[PDB]
Amino acid sequence: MKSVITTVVSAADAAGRFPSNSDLESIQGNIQRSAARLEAAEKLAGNHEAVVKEAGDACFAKYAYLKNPGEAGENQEKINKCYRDVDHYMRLVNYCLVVGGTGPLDEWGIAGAREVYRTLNLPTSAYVASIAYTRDRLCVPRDMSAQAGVEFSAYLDYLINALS
Amino acid sequence: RTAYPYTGSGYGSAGVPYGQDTYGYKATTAKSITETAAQAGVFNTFVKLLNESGVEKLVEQAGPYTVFAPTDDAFAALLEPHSFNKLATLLRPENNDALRKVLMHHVIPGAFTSASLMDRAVTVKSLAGEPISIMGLNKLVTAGTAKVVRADVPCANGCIIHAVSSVIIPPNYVPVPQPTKPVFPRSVIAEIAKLPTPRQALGLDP
Amino acid sequence: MQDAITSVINAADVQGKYLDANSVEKLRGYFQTGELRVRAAATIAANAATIIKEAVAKSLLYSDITRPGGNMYTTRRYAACIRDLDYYLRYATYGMLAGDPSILDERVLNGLKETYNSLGVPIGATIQAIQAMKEVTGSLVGSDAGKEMGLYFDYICSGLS
Amino acid sequence: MLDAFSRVVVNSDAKAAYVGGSDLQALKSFIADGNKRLDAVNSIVSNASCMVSDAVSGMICENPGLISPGGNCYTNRRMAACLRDGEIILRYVSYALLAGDASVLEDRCLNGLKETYIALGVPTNSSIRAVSIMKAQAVAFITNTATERKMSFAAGDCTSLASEVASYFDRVGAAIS
Amino acid sequence: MLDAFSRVVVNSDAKAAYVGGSDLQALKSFIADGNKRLDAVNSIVSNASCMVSDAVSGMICENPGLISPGGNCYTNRRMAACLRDGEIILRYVSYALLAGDASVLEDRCLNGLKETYIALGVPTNSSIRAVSIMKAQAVAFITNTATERKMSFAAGDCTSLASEVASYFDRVGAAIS
Amino acid sequence: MLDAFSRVVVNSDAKAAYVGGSDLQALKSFIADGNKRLDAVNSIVSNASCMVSDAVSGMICENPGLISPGGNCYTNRRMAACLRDGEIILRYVSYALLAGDASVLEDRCLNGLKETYIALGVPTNSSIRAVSIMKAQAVAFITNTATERKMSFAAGDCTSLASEVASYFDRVGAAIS
Amino acid sequence: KVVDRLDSQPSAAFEQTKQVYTFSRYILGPHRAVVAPVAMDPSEKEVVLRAVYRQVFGNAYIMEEERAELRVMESQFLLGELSVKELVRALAKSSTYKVRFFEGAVQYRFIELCFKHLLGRAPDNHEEIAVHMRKYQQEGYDAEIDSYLDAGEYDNVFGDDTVPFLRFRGVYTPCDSFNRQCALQGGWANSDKAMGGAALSGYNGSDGRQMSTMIGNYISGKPIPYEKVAADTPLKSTAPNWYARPNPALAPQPAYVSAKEIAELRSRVSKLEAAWSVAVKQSAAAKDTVETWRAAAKEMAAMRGISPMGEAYFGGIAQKVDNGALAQLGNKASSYKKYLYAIETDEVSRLEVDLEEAKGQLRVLEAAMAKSTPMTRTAE
Ligand SMILES: *C(=C)C1=C(C)[C@@H](Cc2[nH]c(/C=C3N=C(/C=C4\NC(=O)[C@H](C)[C@H]4CC)C(C)=C\3CCC(=O)O)c(CCC(=O)O)c2C)NC1=O
Ligand SMILES: *[C@@H](C)[C@H]1/C(=C/C2=NC(=C\c3[nH]c(C[C@H]4NC(=O)C(C=C)=C4C)c(C)c3CCC(=O)O)/C(CCC(=O)O)=C2C)NC(=O)[C@@H]1C
Ligand SMILES: *[C@@H](C)[C@H]1/C(=C/C2=NC(=C\c3[nH]c(C[C@H]4NC(=O)C(C=C)=C4C)c(C)c3CCC(=O)O)/C(CCC(=O)O)=C2C)NC(=O)[C@@H]1C
Ligand SMILES: *[C@@H](C)[C@H]1/C(=C/C2=NC(=C\c3[nH]c(C[C@H]4NC(=O)C(C=C)=C4C)c(C)c3CCC(=O)O)/C(CCC(=O)O)=C2C)NC(=O)[C@@H]1C
Ligand SMILES: *[C@H](C)[C@H]1/C(=C/C2=NC(=C\c3[nH]c(C[C@H]4NC(=O)C(C=C)=C4C)c(C)c3CCC(=O)O)/C(CCC(=O)O)=C2C)NC(=O)[C@@H]1C
Ligand SMILES: *[C@H](C)[C@H]1/C(=C/C2=NC(=C\c3[nH]c(C[C@H]4NC(=O)C(C=C)=C4C)c(C)c3CCC(=O)O)/C(CCC(=O)O)=C2C)NC(=O)[C@@H]1C
Ligand SMILES: *[C@H](C)[C@H]1/C(=C/C2=NC(=C\c3[nH]c(C[C@H]4NC(=O)C(C=C)=C4C)c(C)c3CCC(=O)O)/C(CCC(=O)O)=C2C)NC(=O)[C@@H]1C
Ligand SMILES: *[C@H](C)[C@H]1/C(=C/C2=NC(=C\c3[nH]c(C[C@H]4NC(=O)C(C=C)=C4C)c(C)c3CCC(=O)O)/C(CCC(=O)O)=C2C)NC(=O)[C@@H]1C
Ligand SMILES: C=CC1=C(C)[C@@H](Cc2[nH]c(/C=C3N=C(/C=C4\NC(=O)[C@H](C)[C@H]4CC)C(C)=C\3CCC(=O)O)c(CCC(=O)O)c2C)NC1=O
Ligand SMILES: C=CC1=C(C)[C@@H](Cc2[nH]c(/C=C3N=C(/C=C4\NC(=O)[C@H](C)[C@H]4CC)C(C)=C\3CCC(=O)O)c(CCC(=O)O)c2C)NC1=O
Ligand SMILES: C=CC1=C(C)[C@@H](Cc2[nH]c(/C=C3N=C(/C=C4\NC(=O)[C@H](C)[C@H]4CC)C(C)=C\3CCC(=O)O)c(CCC(=O)O)c2C)NC1=O
Ligand SMILES: C=CC1=C(C)[C@@H](Cc2[nH]c(/C=C3N=C(/C=C4\NC(=O)[C@H](C)[C@H]4CC)C(C)=C\3CCC(=O)O)c(CCC(=O)O)c2C)NC1=O
Ligand SMILES: C=CC1=C(C)[C@@H](Cc2[nH]c(/C=C3N=C(/C=C4\NC(=O)[C@H](C)[C@H]4CC)C(C)=C\3CCC(=O)O)c(CCC(=O)O)c2C)NC1=O
Ligand SMILES: CCC1=C(C)/C(=C/C2=NC(=C\c3[nH]c(/C=C4\NC(=O)[C@H](C)[C@H]4CC)c(C)c3CCC(=O)O)/C(CCC(=O)O)=C2C)NC1=O
Repeated sequence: MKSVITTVVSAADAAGRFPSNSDLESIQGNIQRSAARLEAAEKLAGNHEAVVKEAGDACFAKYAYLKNPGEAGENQEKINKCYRDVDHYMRLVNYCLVVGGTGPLDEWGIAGAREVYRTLNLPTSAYVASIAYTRDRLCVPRDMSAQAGVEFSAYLDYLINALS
Repeated sequence: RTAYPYTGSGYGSAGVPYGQDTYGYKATTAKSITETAAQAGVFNTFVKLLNESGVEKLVEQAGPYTVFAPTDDAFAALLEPHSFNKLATLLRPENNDALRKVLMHHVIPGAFTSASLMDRAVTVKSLAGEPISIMGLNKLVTAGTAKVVRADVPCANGCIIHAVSSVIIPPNYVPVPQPTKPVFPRSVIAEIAKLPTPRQALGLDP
Repeated sequence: MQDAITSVINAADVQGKYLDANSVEKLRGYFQTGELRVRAAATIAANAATIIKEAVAKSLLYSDITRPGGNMYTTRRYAACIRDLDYYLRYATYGMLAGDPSILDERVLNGLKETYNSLGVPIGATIQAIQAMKEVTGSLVGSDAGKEMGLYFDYICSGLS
Repeated sequence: MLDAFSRVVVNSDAKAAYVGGSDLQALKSFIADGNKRLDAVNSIVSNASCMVSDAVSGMICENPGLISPGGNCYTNRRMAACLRDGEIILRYVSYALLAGDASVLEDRCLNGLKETYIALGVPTNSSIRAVSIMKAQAVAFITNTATERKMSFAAGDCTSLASEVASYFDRVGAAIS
Repeated sequence: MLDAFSRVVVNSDAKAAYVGGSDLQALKSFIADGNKRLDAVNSIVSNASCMVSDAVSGMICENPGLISPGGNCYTNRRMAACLRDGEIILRYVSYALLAGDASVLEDRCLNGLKETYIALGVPTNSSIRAVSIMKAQAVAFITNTATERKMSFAAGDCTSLASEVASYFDRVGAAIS
Repeated sequence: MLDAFSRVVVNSDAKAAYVGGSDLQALKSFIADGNKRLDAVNSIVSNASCMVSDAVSGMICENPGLISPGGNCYTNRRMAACLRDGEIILRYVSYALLAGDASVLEDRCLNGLKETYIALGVPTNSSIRAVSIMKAQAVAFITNTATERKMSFAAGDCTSLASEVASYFDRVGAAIS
Repeated sequence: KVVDRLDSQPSAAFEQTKQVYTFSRYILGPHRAVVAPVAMDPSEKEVVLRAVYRQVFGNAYIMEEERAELRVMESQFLLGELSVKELVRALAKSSTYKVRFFEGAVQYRFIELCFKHLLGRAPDNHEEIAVHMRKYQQEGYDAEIDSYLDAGEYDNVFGDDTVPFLRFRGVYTPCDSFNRQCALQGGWANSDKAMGGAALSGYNGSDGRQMSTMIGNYISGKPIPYEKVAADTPLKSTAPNWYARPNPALAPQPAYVSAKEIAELRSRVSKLEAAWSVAVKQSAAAKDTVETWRAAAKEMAAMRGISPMGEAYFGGIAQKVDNGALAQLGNKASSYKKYLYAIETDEVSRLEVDLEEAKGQLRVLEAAMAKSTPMTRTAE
């Protein structure tokens, strides 16, 4: 993936050097910033089904044309496969907060998404109106801490920047 | 019309007897660790050592074990220059306690199968008392320095047997030294000639 | 069965020794976290019905398994389905209290893999249903209480595969 | 490649789960002992240049035909390459101790090592012992029981890190065995 | 290897302490010259990685149609495998010297070897040469009359051990001839 | 690649000996006859353009099924591509005659020529008549026993150099079979 | 239309990386494009120079005694008039390159190494190999290095400032040529001195034959065996570290196989793939119990609507109707979560997963049965 550890061992191994002193120093910053972003991953693990439900019908209230026959919401089977996709993107953000960097969202959630959304005619504005809704629902002392809400809303904006 | 039917008789059934033969609780066909190894004909050296060392008494217990018995080619691979230096003194008829600690390192408590070790690194403590590492990554199961060749052989008391390509040495294993003759101090004056005095300890003398 | 207290008494008695300093340290590790298990053990016993109802519907409810010809099709097969999941949840609660999974090997995993293979029960689906039962039970007792809880759910799934 | 934090992500992905209550607790104790891990990696990269000559020359004294004519460590270029592959193995085991997971050993250190030794003619019995001697050195430097060099640490035990680095020096000692 | 001699089990809960009812009279009487015997075997396993490497190289310069193109040792899969067979042939002979019988040599190495080479087209008349080269190194390394390596043994006599390993090598050079 | 002088180097190093007064008597006669080798090799290059048309057109009138449709030099492409290898066989024994050794011969010319001809399906008996017809003309030029064309030399024994290249065409036939 | 241009074409003006590299194995491992920037620090001129000696020498190890012949052309790069494509031209024309990969190599092995080193591309078909042989015989070694680099392919792929890398192109023009690349870059811990036998054939590591295997696969168009693509491979250096349920990894060939356990395994794959053909056909129409009533249950529920959420009093009590898109259909959170558990719950996917676990075990149990006469057997 792309973590703090994987970048300092792959830049070292490209050079041929042991773990140097600037390497172990960067892994200390993984120890300080840990409990902020391990506090937002646990808030997402125990409350995701209430987030995904509220983030999913924001997609269909905003664009109600999707439920027409012909579009990507024409029956109950495609609608379930819509809320499923929001729960995939929300689960990868929980995986990014646990790893430390944008490892899981790159290789599992972005790398090819520009292609599979063009052939299947899935509108991508409908994807980002679900992610931007959850970024704007974050009440930063109520939902989590203030530093967890930075780490949470960073990968939320990283994803909107990649789909838009 | 299906793929995986369900067993049972009467209404709401599929046509398959209970337990596939009307035997809900089947009897054990597998045999003990010591005799399932003697039957294969490749654990010849291993089982013979368990009987001569006395470790055979606990390999037959009901406790779920995970044995890593070495093939007869593994015991014949100890003729390497390096590994011979460590174990060549175990051939002496008086070093039986050292042989028991080297053998009991292969009996792991618990039933670790080759499929449960897939992409998992596990650390446990042998019946000798030392920690051992077991990890199967990329379908390459290795117990310490073993790299298992034959994955699974089910045995009597829910135990498992694996065949390894080498002999696993315990971590804190010190080879027992060769037998030596006792040496005594030739002269007693030369004993005193090597003891420092208080004057030498203070620096007032050479 | 032997709990964390009995397991250290066993290690000492086989040597003929009294309880030394290394033994008294393991005993304080159990007592210090003891009233946390008693609190988590009562929270799961109260939410046992919902921990199973949400794990089943999320995991194997509208699956081919409940359709005609699969396992758990008839009402008895369905009732034996949810009767097994409560067995695991009730025994994993016994292990978290005692702090030692010895009770799971004698009364749960006692040759349960052969019984499921003979009957034709899908082992792959039961392991994912127990896993689904770990994500709902963990959101109830928290992370610190879920650490010892999830330690035994993986013991059943690992001893089942 | 993976580390300890991403290894529990791909095992939670195999169950379509969120890394949640009891799955995060083992990672919060990976950072609670995260300074002993940095203190243990520093013991090995300090003495690394003398770790690979304490081991390679300790293999020559046990199997003395390696420097006999026709042997594998016979010329200077063959001896220079053995010390060059001696430290390249210790370099990857140090990444595995730093990352907390043996993915880098499987993905790129051992990816063809048994195949490339038989294709060259390296005796695989002796090259276990060059890796097996480095295991004795590294658990002496982590538990601070080297009999000719001591380093200054805080009080406590590093018994668990000494066994984990022992697990990487015989995953290499078994993937060419 | 560790079945070559006998041991005495002296502790209860063993069943060989009491109910063995039997002693290995031929393996307890075999430790009579066992100290001289272990020095003969250690003389070979300390020299083994040069004995096989000399003998396979000792016949290429004696039959240079082997690493000729089309010869049986030209490609890389076959050069390594001929090196593997000498390491195995020499290793079984050492076991027979240790246990004092040709049983493990006739069962685990020679039982089904003559047919295999003529099934693979392996030239045998150059293969009996490499054994008869390895036989001469074994009788020098046991009588300690080798040229460029000597060892420190107890003063005595190791004949009747060098003729015994002289029998195990033409036992190989006749079972496949 | 090697030569005749470096042949005794790798052999004496293999048993770790000084190249001394025994093994130098062959090389001292090799340098003394090496002047006749210098006006031996010059016969081959002066005729090598004409020699292949003298020796591959004897291959197509000893077996004229190859110029048929379906024959393996039918096309204008394949008649050139046999002339393309009509002389590369000569170019790497000219390298081996000037060097006194065939280490450069069987390392760029016969290093998988048998498997190339089987995978191509080149008829492997006409190829031996693409080497032996060169042989009856190459030593005819070396011994100055050509009928039509004569070259100026000085008299003396030249038959060991005609024989040393007659050994260098038998390596071709014994490999591509 | 998925891809729009291949990597054999130049990059378009509106992209940073190429499109075919974005979902390939390029993103997953060390075989990427290292570029030299405009103004280079002397510490980051080593990061470009260590990557050249990785590729162009193919993980050979240049000692410092033999890196001394390269200091003339190193310094001409460190100055900055030799671009990366001109440094590799002089490095191929060197002496330490011709000793390693030319002066003991069969002509097939030298071309397939030049295809691996100069291009990121195992040799594609046979007449491309033949035309590159047919310059060296006519023009010598010198102009033949200008064949690989002074054509359209090097400029479109690497330009003049990227170091060569093993390309994971996406689209392969034969699909066999993906196998050649994996058989030629065979391992992170490998090098062409080992794979070509150039250390064991010679004397003390020198004077080696650089002989090739897989020569016949060039002439006769024949696939590479799957073991040489899955056990010692760039796909293990660029391993995605997924959960894959048909795990592609080659298990070790076991000692102690027996023809009994091969016959039970060979039979049970015929029980599974016959069952798969009769279960795939059964599915897509009558698999679903609640599907024939869907049009009757969809015509019954289409009345009693409450626009200002909080209607449906049902007496005087209040009911909390929500108008979400999911819950209007009567669905829960477990309605979209069921798509994730269809691996140990579906009957069509359980068959196919259980089928390919068995042909995985059968492909390595059969190949271990390819061994012969002096084999010691077992009792399971
Ligand atoms: C080429 C044609 C050629 C050789 C290559 C070389 C090989 C060779 N060696 C012998 C005899 C011996 N070889 C021995 C081996 C070694 N001596 C050592 O000290 C090291 C450890 C080891 C080699 C690395 C020994 C001990 C002998 C016995 C003679 C002695 O006293 O040294 C032979 C056969 C001769 C015979 O069997 O009598 C060969 C072919 N010699 C070559 O001619
Ligand atoms: C609903 C709010 C969405 C919407 C979603 C649809 N997605 C459909 C198919 C689909 N989606 C993905 C990407 C998804 N799968 C993953 O595994 C991950 C990450 C791990 C993600 C983000 C894929 C790969 C596919 C195809 C396979 C599949 O069915 O899952 C889909 C079906 C379209 C069709 O069948 O034609 C829908 C309706 N549609 C919407 O309107 C908004 C954008
Ligand atoms: C086991 C290997 C040793 C041992 C290790 C301990 N180290 C402990 C604390 C510690 N070590 C460091 C330095 C480390 N952190 C970094 O960020 C860097 C470099 C960038 C390094 C080298 C620090 C900062 C600390 C914390 C205490 C401090 O120095 O302020 C430690 C204490 C326990 C704990 O901190 O959790 C132990 C036990 N000690 C041993 O006894 C063996 C030999
Ligand atoms: C049998 C193969 C031949 C034959 C060979 C002899 N050649 C003799 C002498 C000779 N050849 C050359 C020229 C040669 N040396 C060079 O450096 C170069 C090119 C630069 C060439 C072509 C020389 C210089 C000599 C030495 C005599 C001289 O010219 O001063 C020779 C004489 C015996 C001897 O040299 O020991 C013989 C027998 N002679 C034949 O008639 C058949 C064709
Ligand atoms: C034979 C090729 C030698 C030679 C050998 C003799 N060795 C004698 C005694 C001896 N050897 C050892 C080492 C051996 N015993 C072991 O237990 C192990 C491995 C653990 C090994 C390698 C020992 C310990 C002893 C005993 C010390 C002693 O008794 O002095 C020996 C004399 C006793 C006897 O013959 O049984 C001989 C003659 N001597 C030779 O001249 C050739 C070169
Ligand atoms: C030393 C402890 C050994 C020994 C080593 C030799 N290795 C030789 C060549 C060689 N070794 C490697 C291994 C290394 N490279 C890697 O990339 C990795 C993993 C990341 C490892 C472990 C490679 C690739 C090569 C080939 C070098 C090349 O292709 O240029 C070698 C011979 C070198 C030569 O012939 O010039 C030796 C002697 N030999 C020993 O006896 C001890 C046991
Ligand atoms: C070397 C000095 C010979 C020579 C040897 C070759 N043997 C080849 C394969 C092979 N050899 C054996 C017998 C060997 N294996 C054992 O397990 C035991 C003892 C129990 C012995 C003696 C077997 C079973 C095999 C097949 C297994 C395998 O190949 O891995 C071999 C390769 C054959 C080939 O590639 O066609 C060679 C080259 N060949 C020689 O030219 C010299 C005389
Ligand atoms: C889709 C209907 C399949 C499926 C396909 C996957 N293919 C993956 C990689 C891949 N695919 C091909 C086939 C294609 N590419 C070509 O260049 C040519 C011919 C010139 C063909 C037919 C190749 C060669 C490769 C490997 C090359 C590369 O990865 O760059 C792939 C990704 C696997 C991975 O990332 O490890 C998939 C998923 N998979 C399916 O499930 C359906 C059945
Ligand atoms: C993963 C992270 C995560 C979140 C951010 C929240 C997101 C979120 N917030 C609310 C729910 C709420 N959120 C707020 C907060 C606010 N309303 C305002 O007008 C203020 C601008 C703002 C304070 C910052 C309030 C007041 C409610 C209750 C009323 C409501 O639902 O709108 C709900 C409905 C269920 C609930 O009450 O929790 C959800 C899912 N939940 C999560 O699990
Ligand atoms: C034949 C020659 C020969 C050798 C060279 C040594 C080599 C050697 N050293 C150790 C064992 C060790 N080796 C070292 C290595 C070192 N100690 C340091 O502090 C330095 C940094 C570095 C020397 C450069 C260490 C630290 C230990 C652990 C014990 C200790 O020294 O405190 C071991 C394992 C234990 C054993 O088998 O005895 C071996 C084989 N022994 C030999 O028989
Ligand atoms: C498939 C395509 C194809 C071709 C294009 C031809 C081309 C061709 N011609 C000749 C061979 C020949 N070609 C000629 C031709 C000529 N001499 C003259 O005086 C004239 C100028 C000229 C034609 C009028 C002669 C005389 C030979 C005999 C020379 C020899 O065989 O050595 C050969 C050599 C093999 C052989 O002799 O059969 C080939 C390939 N044959 C083919 O199979
Ligand atoms: C480095 C070593 C080296 C060689 C020794 C030669 C030999 C050689 N020739 C061919 C290729 C060929 N070789 C022949 C040769 C013959 N056909 C016959 O009937 C005769 C027996 C024989 C010559 C008289 C022909 C006819 C082809 C062309 C095959 C074709 O075009 O289909 C090839 C395959 C490569 C290719 O086709 O481009 C090679 C390696 N070339 C080399 O590079
Ligand atoms: C089917 C058509 C056909 C042919 C063309 C000839 C070809 C031919 N010539 C020679 C035999 C020879 N061939 C040559 C070659 C040459 N002679 C020279 O003077 C030139 C330099 C060069 C031709 C350019 C030489 C030197 C000899 C030895 C006899 C001699 O010329 O003194 C031989 C072998 C032995 C022999 O038969 O004498 C053959 C097959 N034969 C045939 O059946
Ligand atoms: C206390 C420890 C303990 C356990 C665990 C246990 C299991 C057990 N499960 C059984 C059946 C069963 N088990 C299941 C289970 C499942 N169906 C699925 O789809 C899932 C994969 C899985 C879990 C929900 C089903 C459907 C049956 C009925 C089989 C039948 O009636 O033929 C039976 C047969 C007796 C009966 O019919 O009730 C036993 C004895 N017994 C024990 O004493």
